[PDB]
Parts: sequence; C-alpha cells; structure tokens
Amino acid sequence: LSQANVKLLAENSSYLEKLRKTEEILEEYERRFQI
Amino acid sequence: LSQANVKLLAENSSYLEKLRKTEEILEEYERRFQI
Repeated sequence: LSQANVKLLAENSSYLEKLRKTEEILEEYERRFQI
Repeated sequence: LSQANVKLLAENSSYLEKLRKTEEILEEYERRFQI
C-alpha cells in the first residue's frame, strides 16, 4: 500500500513543510511587540 | 516500513514534537502583536 512508506516520507516532508512555515509565522509578533 | 521508517518515524515524532514546541511559544505569542 504505497501510501505507507511513500506517504510516510510524504508525511515527513509535510511535517517539515509545516515546520518551515510555522517558523516564518513566529518571526512577526516582533514588529509590534518591540514598539 | 522496517528501519527507514523507524528513522523517518523518529524524525516525524521529532518533527511533531518540534512542531508542537514551535507552536508553544506560537500559541503563547498570540497577543503580542495586538495591532
């Protein structure tokens, strides 16, 4: 059921994608927080 | 789905842990920006 090891790697990729996006989300706040 | 997975799963677990860590902070940031 290729959407097992392939989805696993795809999920691994997805998790990494989410981590990269979340890290960008965390950069702001600072623009108003540090005013 | 034997070893490679175990590593990807370890990475996924780690990514998932990182995702939540990334998120807390994130959900603890939410009303810093305000405006």
